[PDB]
Amino acid sequence: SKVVIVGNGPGGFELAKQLSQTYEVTVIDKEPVPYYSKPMLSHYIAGFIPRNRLFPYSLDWYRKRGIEIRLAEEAKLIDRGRKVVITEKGEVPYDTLVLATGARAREPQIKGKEYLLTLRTIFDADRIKESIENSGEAIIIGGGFIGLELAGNLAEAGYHVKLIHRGAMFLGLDEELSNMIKDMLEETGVKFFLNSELLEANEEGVLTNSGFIEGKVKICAIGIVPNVDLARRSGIHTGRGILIDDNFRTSAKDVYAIGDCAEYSGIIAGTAKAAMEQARVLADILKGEPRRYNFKFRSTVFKFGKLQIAIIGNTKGEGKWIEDNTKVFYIGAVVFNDIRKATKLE
Ligand SMILES: Cc1cc2nc3c(=O)[nH]c(=O)nc-3n(C[C@H](O)[C@H](O)[C@H](O)COP(=O)(O)OP(=O)(O)OC[C@H]3O[C@@H](n4cnc5c(N)ncnc54)[C@H](O)[C@@H]3O)c2cc1C
Repeated sequence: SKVVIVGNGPGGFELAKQLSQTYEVTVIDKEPVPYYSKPMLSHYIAGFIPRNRLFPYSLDWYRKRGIEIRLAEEAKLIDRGRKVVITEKGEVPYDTLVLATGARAREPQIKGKEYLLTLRTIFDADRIKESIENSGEAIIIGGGFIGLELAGNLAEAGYHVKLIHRGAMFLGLDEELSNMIKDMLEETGVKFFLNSELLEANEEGVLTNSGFIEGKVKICAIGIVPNVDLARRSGIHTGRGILIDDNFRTSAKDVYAIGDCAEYSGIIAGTAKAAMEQARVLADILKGEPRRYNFKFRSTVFKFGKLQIAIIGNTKGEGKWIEDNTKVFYIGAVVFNDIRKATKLE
């Protein structure tokens, strides 16, 4: 059976590894480079690792695994009729198609948006790296993991970092925890502008409700937009993401979707860890081992400079400190710099 996978992010890459010893697997990705770790891109940008350390396996490793890897190749249409994927280089037949098309950075729509950078690919990381090497500074607009990772790693490398954020909540956490994360990153050298909204950007900085912040390098990190256009124009139903059932099946026979592009009951997980877990569960399902991925539960650890933080389950309840570095909810936990305690609470 030919399994074709569009996308070689952590979703598609993990799926391919899990299926290649069993099926005839082809991966199609429009980027000209093999799989690289996105969670490590801030580390690269800040100068802590060489660009090559982002690449865990060479092209020969896809070879050794029996995975046909088609790079610098964009899928234009899915011919469900035939059943083939049409790229610009040609046509790729499938018995099973999995869409792992991921997401793009939400683009800013303000006056002066042409001065704002986003971060999604290694190529964005390269441009951001060269811009902060030219300037010695960055302004970050946002405050999910990408913005805080970036700001934390940049400050730790000794760049001037300014972070502009609406409201005062970070990572969807309560205001106490959000303030603690802020304080810890401040001590590291991050200058925060909370309760602050962008009105416009120009060459030399950004205007907010509460003033003008100087910086020629601005990076916007305000969210993602799932890539659903390939599906949409192939007659596959989409909402915010490609609409899947609890077995990752789309509205189209023989077409599945996983990762940042896939939406199940209003949820897109939005992490590499989730994307890889979905790939594993889908691999089990395709191999006739029924499995029920828990779409609700998230558990992930982020590293913002030296600060490691585990966020586990439901943190939307009322929380209580029971030990050093650990706030639990009564169903969830947040753990600062303690992987051991994070594992046992999960
Ligand atoms: C800076 C940064 C830091 C991050 N840090 C963390 C972290 O610390 N922890 C964490 O869990 N997650 C982190 N993430 C998120 C994680 O990287 C994403 O959740 C993950 O990348 C999603 O994986 P994916 O396989 O679904 O999609 P993607 O990584 O978006 O890959 C989709 C692939 O599909 C390809 N593609 C799309 N359409 C087509 C087409 N039509 N034809 C051919 N190819 C196509 C694209 O080129 C792309 O390679 C971070 C992300 C960024 C950007």
